[PDB]
Amino acid sequence: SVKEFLAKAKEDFLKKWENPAQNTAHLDQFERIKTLGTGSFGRVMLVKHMETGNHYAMKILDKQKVVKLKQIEHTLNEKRILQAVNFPFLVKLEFSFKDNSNLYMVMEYVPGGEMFSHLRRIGRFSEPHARFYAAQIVLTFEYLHSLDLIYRDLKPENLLIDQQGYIQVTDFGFAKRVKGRTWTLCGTPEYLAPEIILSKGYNKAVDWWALGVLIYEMAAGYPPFFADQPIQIYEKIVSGKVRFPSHFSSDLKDLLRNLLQVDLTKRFGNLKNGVNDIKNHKWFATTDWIAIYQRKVEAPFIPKFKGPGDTSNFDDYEEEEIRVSINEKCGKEFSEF
Amino acid sequence: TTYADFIASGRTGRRNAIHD
Ligand SMILES: CC1(C)CCCN[C@H]1c1ccc(O)c(C(=O)c2ccc(C(=O)N[C@@H]3CCCNC[C@H]3NC(=O)c3ccncc3)cc2)c1F
Repeated sequence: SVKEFLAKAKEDFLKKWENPAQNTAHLDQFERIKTLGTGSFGRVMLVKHMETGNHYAMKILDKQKVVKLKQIEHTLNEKRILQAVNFPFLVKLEFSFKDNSNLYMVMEYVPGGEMFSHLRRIGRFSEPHARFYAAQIVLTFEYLHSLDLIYRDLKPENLLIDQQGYIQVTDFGFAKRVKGRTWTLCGTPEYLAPEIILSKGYNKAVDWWALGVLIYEMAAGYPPFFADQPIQIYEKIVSGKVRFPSHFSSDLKDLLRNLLQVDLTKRFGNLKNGVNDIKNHKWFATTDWIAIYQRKVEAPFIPKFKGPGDTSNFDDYEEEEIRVSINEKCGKEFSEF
Repeated sequence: TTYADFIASGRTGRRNAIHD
């Protein structure tokens, strides 16, 4: 029934993949409230849809800045993928549109804030806590990879916690639909697989390595490979010597040695049994995979929420007025968005 | 401790993906 659910999901995906939704809303339909994050091309804001009163998160991207940093194709990947997928732990795109200056993606507002914020504040998660999150990523990646999708930026910063304490993956700027191999040097230093660092040509297995990094970081409170400069992080990653905190259970340690495996013939998620090597590992014995999917498992943590449109689970960022030029910028580059 | 080394590092804030 896994294989069955996955064949149906693929059919659904491909219809949207081959005929993407375009221009399904407009800027004046939304009141902009507050910035929930930024990057070099723009920001994600809390907005209110005026015709329904619903709250959303709206990603705004400056077309000229995207072009200047040569991320046109990656940006087109993000929107095309996000509009096509459908999974409980993938943030849901509601609308997208563009104007003379900017690109816009309006997705579900996930009010519990980033995993990153809670993880840093609390210090670390217990094994059951980390396992509950890990299970959701395992299933999400099973779904994405079945669609030939590689995510390529797994990290607590990109995992938003919803009202029920479940995860929603965000920020698909490096997600790509690929059969066989790809070569872009992209990702976050702490989470890069050795094969990326070594310009090797790589596949979906880099997502399974990143899962090992995430699980370690959630359970230890810090990642397996860190240093003050990225070059020193890369040196640690290629050497591959991981040390585990004394409080890690031997099952956890065993899982992580199989995920953080430099050898692709040995790395879990990449063997003959695929994701089942992970799902059936002993660290995951208490996990009911169908209950996770159905969100029937009780979350070990649920964030405080004081009304719709409240942002206390988010950091504060400098605000900036949206400006729409009277001349169309980069029309050709983004025609398909 | 490793924890102390991490907290004193420049890598405890929100981490950016890389570019070239
Ligand atoms: C500039 C490069 C190409 C190179 C350097 C690293 N960033 C790269 C990069 C790649 C693609 C991009 O779109 C951008 C952006 O400019 C950009 C702009 C804004 C955001 C953004 O605010 N994302 C937030 C905060 C960052 C961490 N991820 C969580 C994300 N939040 C949410 O998506 C969210 C969704 C729903 N509810 C609440 C929140 C992310 C990226 C971007 F900066």
